Amino acid sequence: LSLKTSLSKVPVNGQNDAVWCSWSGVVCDNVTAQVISLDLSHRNLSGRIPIQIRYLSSLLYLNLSGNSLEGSFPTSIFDLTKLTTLDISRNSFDSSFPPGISKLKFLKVFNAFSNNFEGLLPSDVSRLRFLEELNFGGSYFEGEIPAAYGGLQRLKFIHLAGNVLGGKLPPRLGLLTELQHMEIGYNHFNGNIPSEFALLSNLKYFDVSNCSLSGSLPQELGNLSNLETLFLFQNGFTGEIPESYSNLKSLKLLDFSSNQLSGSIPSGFSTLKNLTWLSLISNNLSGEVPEGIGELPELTTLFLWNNNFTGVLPHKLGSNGKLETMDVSNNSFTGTIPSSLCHGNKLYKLILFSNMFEGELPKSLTRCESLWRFRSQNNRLNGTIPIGFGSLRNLTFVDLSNNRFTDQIPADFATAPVLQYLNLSTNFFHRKLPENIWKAPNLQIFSASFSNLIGEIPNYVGCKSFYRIELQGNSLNGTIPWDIGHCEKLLCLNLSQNHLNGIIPWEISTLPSIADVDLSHNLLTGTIPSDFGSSKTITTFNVSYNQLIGPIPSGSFAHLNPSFFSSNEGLCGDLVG
Amino acid sequence: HEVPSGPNPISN
Ligand SMILES: *[C@@H]1O[C@H](CO)[C@@H](O)[C@H](O)[C@H]1NC(C)=O
Ligand SMILES: *[C@@H]1O[C@H](CO)[C@@H](O)[C@H](O)[C@H]1NC(C)=O
Ligand SMILES: *[C@@H]1O[C@H](CO)[C@@H](O)[C@H](O)[C@H]1NC(C)=O
Ligand SMILES: *[C@@H]1O[C@H](CO)[C@@H](O)[C@H](O)[C@H]1NC(C)=O
Ligand SMILES: *[C@@H]1O[C@H](CO)[C@@H](O)[C@H](O)[C@H]1NC(C)=O
Repeated sequence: LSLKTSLSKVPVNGQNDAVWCSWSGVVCDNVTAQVISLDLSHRNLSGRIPIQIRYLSSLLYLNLSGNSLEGSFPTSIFDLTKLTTLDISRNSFDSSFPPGISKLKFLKVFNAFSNNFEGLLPSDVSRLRFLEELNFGGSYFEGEIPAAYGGLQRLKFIHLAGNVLGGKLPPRLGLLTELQHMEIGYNHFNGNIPSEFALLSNLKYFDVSNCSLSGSLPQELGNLSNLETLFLFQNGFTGEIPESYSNLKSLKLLDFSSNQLSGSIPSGFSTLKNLTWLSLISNNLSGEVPEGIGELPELTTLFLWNNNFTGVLPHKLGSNGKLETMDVSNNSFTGTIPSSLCHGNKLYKLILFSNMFEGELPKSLTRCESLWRFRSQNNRLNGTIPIGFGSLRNLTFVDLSNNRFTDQIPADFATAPVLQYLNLSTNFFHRKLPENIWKAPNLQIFSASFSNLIGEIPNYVGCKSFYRIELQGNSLNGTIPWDIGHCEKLLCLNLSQNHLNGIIPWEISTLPSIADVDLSHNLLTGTIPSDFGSSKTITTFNVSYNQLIGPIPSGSFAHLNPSFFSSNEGLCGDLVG
Repeated sequence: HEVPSGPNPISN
């Protein structure tokens, strides 16, 4: 009976980003005991509720959410004694919440999420004995949680996240016999989680994260079966994870990231066969990862980074055919990389950097069809980077730097279809760059520096998307290829600390955007082509420790660092000609 | 005002 359904001649036009009361208020003076539902949601309306709404005495449903209503809460609505659900969320109501919701004795749903309320949560609501959902999140509520909200038997959903509440969590809330969902994080609560919460036997969803909580995690919450979602990240919990938590047989998502937890992942975690998401980022955890975590039938997300785990990664990880992202960077893992990680071709993000992994990159990883981001630098991986990565259709970011890769560089990298970043620096190759490395379609950043490269630099054929090229600190001999003006997107080039002879490629001056150039510590000879002084874009041109001769250019070279030279003579701006 | 929900979005 909303949007002027029954007239209850007169208006049917409830639209037009106009304001209520007076566009409204006629709706009410159609006095009528015929109106049981009124839905004024998402009409772009702005203001106050008129006193006269008290005359819609038969209302059961009232939803005014998603407008711009303002002012303090209108206590006239408390005269709608038959109201059963009231949705006020996503408005601009402010001030302390006024008393009197008690008279809505049959109220079953109250949603006020996202408002401007301040002051204390209304202790008055503890008297709505039929209520089932309460949502006061998203405002500026202050103070403690009223311990009397624990008398809200019948209540199954409570949301108070995103205010500025604090104090200790009221132990009495643990008597909400029928509570299925509790979301109360993003506040300033202190102290620990009351162990009485272990009586919320129906609880499926438990947040309270990004608060100020502390203590050991209460062992008693192993009692919460039925629970599927447990978020307690961004707090101050210390101590170890209770081994009692292996009894949360329904748990699908676990997130303890950003606390101070110590000790090991409890090996009972290997029994949580419904786990989808295991996240323990940024803690003080240690020891080994229980092998059975590699056997979890539904695990999709495995975040263990920024701890100090020892030992090997579980051999069978990925064999469930479901892994999507794994990140264990910044630990002390050892051993080889399991072959099964991408079984199922669902793995798209594989992050392993800053460990001590050993052995050859498993060749199964070259047939991981879904792989997209691969970061494995700062390890001890040896052998030949296998061939096959350039045949993955979505691999765009690869970092294998600071490892121990030897022999050659896979030639299929140059034919990877969407690869955008490839590093490979620091590695001990002792062979040439792949002949068609510059061919590559998309590839903006390539950085094989200090990787014991040898031989000449291939001709810059194509060079479509490169904007940063790092090859410094190898033994590249020969001449810098003279067709470098094909690299029209180039911004930074470093070929310093090599064995390059010959002249500076004048085609460097076909420079739409070149900014940083470092050719120092080589054996170059010849002038700096005076045309370089016309570049309105070069800010660094380090060419020191070479065998160059002649004047330095002027123009946009006249205000460069003299240190950038150390060879012989140069335009008045140093040692006159 | 809006309030974040879900797991921790932090990533590498
Ligand atoms: C209020 O309206 C929105 C859509 O405009 C709807 O999603 C929401 O569930 C409504 N509230 C209630 C309590 O039904
Ligand atoms: C992880 O590395 C960061 C720097 O990347 C460091 O601040 C932190 O202490 C490290 N933590 C562990 C547990 O490895
Ligand atoms: C991590 O544990 C081992 C010692 O067993 C070692 O790699 C290192 O000393 C530890 N790191 C830190 C930051 O305590
Ligand atoms: C490539 O890797 C090296 C060492 O691993 C690192 O220091 C460098 O900054 C990286 N280069 C780019 C362009 O990211
Ligand atoms: C340097 O280049 C020349 C080109 O003829 C090659 O013969 C020589 O072996 C190169 N130096 C190496 C590969 O160490």
